[PDB]
Amino acid sequence: GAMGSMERASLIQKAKLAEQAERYEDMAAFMKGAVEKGEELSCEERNLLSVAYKNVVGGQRAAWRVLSSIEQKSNEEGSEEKGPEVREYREKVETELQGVCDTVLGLLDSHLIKEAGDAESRVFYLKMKGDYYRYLAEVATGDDKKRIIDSARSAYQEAMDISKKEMPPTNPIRLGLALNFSVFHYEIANSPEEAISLAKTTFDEAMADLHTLSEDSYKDSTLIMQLLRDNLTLWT
Amino acid sequence: GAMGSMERASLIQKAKLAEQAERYEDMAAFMKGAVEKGEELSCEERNLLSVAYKNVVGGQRAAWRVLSSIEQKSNEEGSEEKGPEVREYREKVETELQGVCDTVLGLLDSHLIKEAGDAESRVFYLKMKGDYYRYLAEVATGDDKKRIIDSARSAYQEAMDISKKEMPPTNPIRLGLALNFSVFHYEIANSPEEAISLAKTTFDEAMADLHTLSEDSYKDSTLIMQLLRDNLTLWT
Amino acid sequence: KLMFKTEGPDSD
Amino acid sequence: KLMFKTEGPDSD
Ligand SMILES: CNc1ccc(OC(C)C)c2sc(C(=N)N)cc12
Ligand SMILES: CNc1ccc(OC(C)C)c2sc(C(=N)N)cc12
Ligand SMILES: [Cl-]
Ligand SMILES: [Cl-]
Ligand SMILES: [Mg+2]
Ligand SMILES: [Mg+2]
Ligand SMILES: [Mg+2]
Ligand SMILES: [Mg+2]
Ligand SMILES: [Mg+2]
Ligand SMILES: [Mg+2]
Repeated sequence: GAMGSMERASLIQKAKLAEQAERYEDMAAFMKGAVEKGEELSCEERNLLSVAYKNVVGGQRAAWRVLSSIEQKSNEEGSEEKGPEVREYREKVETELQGVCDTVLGLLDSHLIKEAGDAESRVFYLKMKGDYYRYLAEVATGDDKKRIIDSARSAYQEAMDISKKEMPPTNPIRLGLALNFSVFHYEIANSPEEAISLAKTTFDEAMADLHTLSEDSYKDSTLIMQLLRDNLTLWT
Repeated sequence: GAMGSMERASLIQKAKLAEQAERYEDMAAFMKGAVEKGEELSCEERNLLSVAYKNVVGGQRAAWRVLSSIEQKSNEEGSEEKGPEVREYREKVETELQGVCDTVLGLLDSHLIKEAGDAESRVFYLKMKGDYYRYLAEVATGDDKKRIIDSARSAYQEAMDISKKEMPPTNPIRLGLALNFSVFHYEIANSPEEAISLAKTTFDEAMADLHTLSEDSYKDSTLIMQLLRDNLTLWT
Repeated sequence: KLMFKTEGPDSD
Repeated sequence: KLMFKTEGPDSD
């Protein structure tokens, strides 16, 4: 790999610089190189990995939705034929998105997840695995759509089971996992009632645990709780 | 080139789609492919070319400034040594920026400018040539800095001479050229008085020509006039 | 279309 | 640092 000759510490430093420069593709490449050194990632390093690829895939998802909407309009009744171009370019972006998702899943599988034994690392990586299968699910249309969906569900569910046994209900990783699994339920699995139930139960059990927290942990938890509330407000 | 097998019209259509998707690197690659078909560019096509690369180089300039500021801080008295990484990564971004500038200058030289005979195309391309030498000048530090600066000045000056002879003082291309040449004067050539004089004279001679315009041309001209005013307000 | 809240940067 | 107005997208 292109980063094989750079020190692990230098890759991490440059990932932090790229974040400051809003150079997320660079940030992602540096963190991939850091992961490929074979050592486990600290809490900070895991979050740099996640932030980098979330930003990269985020721009691709936003582009794909723009193009998918144009494509759908061009296939409506009374729409003037424009040729293969819209479909071709949507497919190009889609393929790049799928490549990024495959790259992240590849790092999780080789070998981040199998070496992660603490709840805070294992839940984090399994959440990410569910997230990147979910992004694949968003653009899936063929005969593997169901298996992609079930791969996301499976990863989320294992993370939920560990988080419920090993983490307090206000733990921000646990909270962010439940947020994302609830969105999975709502718009990927077509289970809006499960989504609403998960988000309500998650919010209420966090509320009842806030009294145990410091001022700074309180801020971290209530930030994600507000995201659960925002969704519940749209859903009910 | 990678776009050699795609139709010119398809490249233009995909450049427009990429603009809607805010995929400016794609937009730039499509427009480079369109230019390399060897045919002259329409007014719309020239603006798609300019918008694409302006957005690409804009992100690179913004990243470079972030990193350059960090680098300068790390070289201050009392700053803790952090290693070569900041300089290395600034150099990486800088080299990518210079490559984009060289690519654009290459298209202008082979062979957009020599085939451009109308004022509106020739001024547009010569302005762009001045702009991309100016972006090179912004990161230049060695023994070619003066020649890069003079290359920008030379291109801007030829464009100004043609615009003054062939275009009305409210022409938006002429106005945008004078805006950019004034910024060149102020911060590249270290001639703030020339910058202020050019911006004032340009604004006043446009003001006196607005009465000749339609409502829509009026809007186009006064938009760029406000940019001249914004700079004058900062400069005086 | 309408995107619901998920964790971390809303970069899309 | 402080960037002055130039033509077209202020993409930087
Ligand atoms: C959930 N977000 C984060 C949690 C913990 C983090 O590290 C602590 C351990 C010092 C970091 S660091 C970072 C970034 N965007 N550079 C983001 C996070
Ligand atoms: C200065 N800006 C533009 C002027 C003229 C243009 O085309 C007319 C001729 C139809 C276009 S088209 C476009 C874009 N961003 N796609 C930008 C401009
Ligand atoms: Cl394509
Ligand atoms: Cl580097
Ligand atoms: Mg080493
Ligand atoms: Mg496909
Ligand atoms: Mg119900
Ligand atoms: Mg042809
Ligand atoms: Mg250099
Ligand atoms: Mg004076």
